[PDB]
Amino acid sequence: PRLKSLTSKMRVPRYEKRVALNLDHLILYTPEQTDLSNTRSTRKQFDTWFEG
Amino acid sequence: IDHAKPTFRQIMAHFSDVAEAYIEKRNQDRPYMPRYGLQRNLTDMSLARYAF
RNA sequence: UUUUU
RNA sequence: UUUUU
Repeated sequence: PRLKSLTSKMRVPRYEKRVALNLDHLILYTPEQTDLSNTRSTRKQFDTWFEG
Repeated sequence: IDHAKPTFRQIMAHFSDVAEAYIEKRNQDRPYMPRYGLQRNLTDMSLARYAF
């Protein structure tokens, strides 16, 4: 006996009724936390400084 | 200029969002600010959006 | 979010 | 409504 975390009967928004929006294939998405923030800048900027 | 019945602003009031997205892009690359605030001393680099 | 000499 | 170089 085993199972998964995410579910489908959960209370979730619905454009229309049958649709479930937060598609439950997102099991694999956990990049670095700080890497996503705004407090750190972007890779492009980091490049253009390094080139200028 | 001599060939519009109301003024020049009253015709160019259309072209709003095009240059808006323009400055969004080319500011996202680099720290652009326009002229009109630099004479009037804006402070925030973010608020280039409406220094028209 | 900025503002720490 | 106009008047912002």
